[PDB]
Amino acid sequence: HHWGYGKHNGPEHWHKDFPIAKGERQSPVDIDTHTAKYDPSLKPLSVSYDQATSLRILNNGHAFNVEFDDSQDKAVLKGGPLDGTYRLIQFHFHWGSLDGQGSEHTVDKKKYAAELHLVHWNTKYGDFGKAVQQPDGLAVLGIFLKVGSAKPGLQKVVDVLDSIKTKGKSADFTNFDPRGLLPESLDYWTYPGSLTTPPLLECVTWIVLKEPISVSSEQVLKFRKLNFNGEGEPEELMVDNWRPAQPLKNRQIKASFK
Ligand SMILES: C[C@H](CNC(=O)c1ccc(S(N)(=O)=O)cc1)Cn1ccc2ccccc21
Ligand SMILES: [Hg+2]
Ligand SMILES: [Zn+2]
Repeated sequence: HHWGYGKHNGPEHWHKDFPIAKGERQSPVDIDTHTAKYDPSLKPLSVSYDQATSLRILNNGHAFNVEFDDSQDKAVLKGGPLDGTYRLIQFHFHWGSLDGQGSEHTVDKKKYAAELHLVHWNTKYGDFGKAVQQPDGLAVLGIFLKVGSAKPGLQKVVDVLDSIKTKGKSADFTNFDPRGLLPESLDYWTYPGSLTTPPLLECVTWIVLKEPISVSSEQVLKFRKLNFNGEGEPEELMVDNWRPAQPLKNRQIKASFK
């Protein structure tokens, strides 16, 4: 009854309602660094988030999303392996119950504490719903989170989590700058894939950053206090909302560095 990350409705059961789960370009995948091909024709990423307008934070039952105003080219991603402009629509995280797990993508089999996904859609398609019907409709920027020192810029997200504890709750979230979540270097790996949660549409160009960001134990602890359940229902902590690495099949992971 509806998908989730539990024993009875987790990733291994998703294929029953979403056949694309066993597709040819499914994500996430394991990044074998010795097998990725350095492609010198890849251009540098162009992240322009100076005019980004955040609006709301919401607990949707499987993660929390910070939504942005995408009615205009306010925050965009260009360059790299991309053709055209992609607008930021929302960002969310995947994390674990323990510090040694939580990321969806892995590097040489290494799992990180969590993973940030900044979701963008190709402006050529007019709206998000149209973009998901195209093989190059989405671009998701993935950033790994390692446990260590606190990340100043993530604290604002951490503070409001108390007001969106259960499924369905949302809170106004204005003036948040997503530039505070970026690592120092923009070196990345790229490959064609899919959304990592149902409907699992194979419409994504994945751009995974080599350099992870550090967050304090206390910061990730707060993510773990959220609920999958709605107000009133029995409590199920929102942890381990990540999908296991999928088969690479006939794809190649290119690297923008050597
Ligand atoms: C998928 C969409 C809501 N889900 C996502 O946007 C989404 C984005 C990124 C990831 S991840 N973790 O890979 O980065 C997972 C889910 C709903 N939706 C489905 C069809 C559809 C059509 C029009 C409007 C909304 C629609
Ligand atoms: Hg698609
Ligand atoms: Zn995600």
